[PDB]
Amino acid sequence: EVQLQQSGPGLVKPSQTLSLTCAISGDSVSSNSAAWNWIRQSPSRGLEWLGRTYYRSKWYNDYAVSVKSRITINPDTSKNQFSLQLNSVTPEDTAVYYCAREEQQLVHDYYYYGMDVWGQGTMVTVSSASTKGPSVFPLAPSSKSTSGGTAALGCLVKDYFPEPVTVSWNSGALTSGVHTFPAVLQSSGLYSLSSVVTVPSSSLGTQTYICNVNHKPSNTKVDKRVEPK
Amino acid sequence: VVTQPASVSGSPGQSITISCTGTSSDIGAYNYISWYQQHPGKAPKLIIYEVSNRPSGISYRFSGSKSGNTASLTISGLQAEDEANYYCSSYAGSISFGGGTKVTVLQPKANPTVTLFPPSSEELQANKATLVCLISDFYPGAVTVAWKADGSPVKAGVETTKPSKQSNNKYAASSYLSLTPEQWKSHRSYSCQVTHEGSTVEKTVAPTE
Amino acid sequence: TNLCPFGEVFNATRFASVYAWNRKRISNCVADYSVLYNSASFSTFKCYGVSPTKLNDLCFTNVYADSFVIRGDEVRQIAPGQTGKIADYNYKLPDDFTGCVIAWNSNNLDSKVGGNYNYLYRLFRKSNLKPFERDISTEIYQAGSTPCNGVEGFNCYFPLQSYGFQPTNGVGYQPYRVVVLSFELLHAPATVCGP
Ligand SMILES: *[C@@H]1O[C@H](CO)[C@@H](O)[C@H](O)[C@H]1NC(C)=O
Repeated sequence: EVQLQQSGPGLVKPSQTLSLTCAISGDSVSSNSAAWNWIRQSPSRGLEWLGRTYYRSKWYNDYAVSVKSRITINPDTSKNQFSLQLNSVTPEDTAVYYCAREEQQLVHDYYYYGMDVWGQGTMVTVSSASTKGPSVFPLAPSSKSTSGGTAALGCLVKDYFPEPVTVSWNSGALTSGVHTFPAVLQSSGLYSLSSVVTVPSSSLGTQTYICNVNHKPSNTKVDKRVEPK
Repeated sequence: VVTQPASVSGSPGQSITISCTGTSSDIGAYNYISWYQQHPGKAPKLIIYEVSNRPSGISYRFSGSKSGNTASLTISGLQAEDEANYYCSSYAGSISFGGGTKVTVLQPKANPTVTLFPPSSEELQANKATLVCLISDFYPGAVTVAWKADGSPVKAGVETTKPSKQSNNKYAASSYLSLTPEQWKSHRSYSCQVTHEGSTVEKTVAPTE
Repeated sequence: TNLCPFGEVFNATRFASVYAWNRKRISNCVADYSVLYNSASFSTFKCYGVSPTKLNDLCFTNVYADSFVIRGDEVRQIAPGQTGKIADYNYKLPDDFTGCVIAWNSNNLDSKVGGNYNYLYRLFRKSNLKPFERDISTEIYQAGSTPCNGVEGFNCYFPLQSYGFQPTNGVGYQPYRVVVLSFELLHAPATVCGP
């Protein structure tokens, strides 16, 4: 299994340089048969190729014309990674950025598969506002949240910036009946989000419930115990 | 620049075909055309390479062809898991993606589950009051949320999300009513009202806690 | 002296691909050359720098028999001063060639329904062969401007090409077994002659 571990989400302030790292494992960054690409995606722009770095005896770079003057991709044989740098960012650079491997088949018949393996993507938001961690409030289960022996309980992840937030329950042990709702953009330009698990109300007295809110952009993690009342 | 239709819909069992059209310098230049499938919040996956090649793991329900300056993808036996974005891409030194096609798998109507949470005593001690109205499991993706206090319609302080695709192709939404702790105490009733097709579903909370 | 093993060459069960042509040194023996000329089995029997008649009245330090398989169309290239894929990349005869070229149709033995892919020829090469050279190299041919790095693929081809001989092909496209006799006279005592 070839896997691409990417560089964690955050905020780049305007006019600064964007910098991301893709770490390969299960393949060599200097592969005969590979190329290491960066691709970004925005809801209004779609998938946008940024460029590639490949090693065929010598090292090589292709870039896309819309970024040719602002971009640098940097392989690292030492660490088995390659990096992306984009200068002089503006809100137009807010996007999810992906690293992908372009793979050619060098055995029997040559095949050109394209982007066969993708990193999970890191969201970069370019904004002049500052990162803010969430405040997490318990949405308590109550006999007024039960419908036939089911209880709904939740965490209100309030007033954070930028995105994203990831929410787990009971450190990832509780996954069935979990519903995490996409965030609302408040008129303050801060985000809020709610996450709920449906659980047997008969387990409220025997099972502890904890939502684990991770906000990588602010190196903050909050675990909030949700008790009934 | 490579054109795809924005949106395609279909019923289970039917067959669908996404057009991908460009120029002699993009799609018709070579036969290095690839198609990708993307579910929301996940990375794209190669499902077709070289116009018609299925990578190992992809069902035969996925077919690919090319004619002239139009490559094209086809999904037979449309299953609910086929709801996703789809993109063609073409190699010519540089790499061009098509603008994307959201593929919907038609489903029967479903009415929403609605859950209303009052403000937590923790948020109230921080001089804040948020009512949270959670709407899930409805189809199609369009709802109307109204809020009322002591029976009277309320517009000040409401923020409601666009519907978003769940993993069962149904839709979720959420709506928040912001108040001060005093207004939360100055009324004896607050309600979230969710309308969808015909149905309306209304839930009420009261500050006696 | 004893007789020369022409059967070992002509009646061999499998012949070589033209790119990997076989040579047999005939020496210290006696051999009749007339029967072959009136063998009633040779589609081609050209001789160069020597007589097709009474050739048996002669002598040579060494005789070389070079066997391989090519198409009927290409037999015309097994002659001095010829050009084509075979003459240029596979088997080259010098301008001053002294010997005979004997060819015959082997469709019954060498072609097969669905193709006989054992018979190969060099389709790509950086330069033309010098007379009597032999390239058994299987190095990847760089057709594009960008280098191959020994990896086959796009613009990077395997040099050898198969014939895929089928019996239904035209007579021009059928396999032909070829034996090229070379008569060598050196400034040393002779070894092969016999009337
Ligand atoms: C080849 O074989 C036939 C019999 O199968 C024989 O009559 C003929 O003399 C042989 N040819 C040579 C060149 O020895």
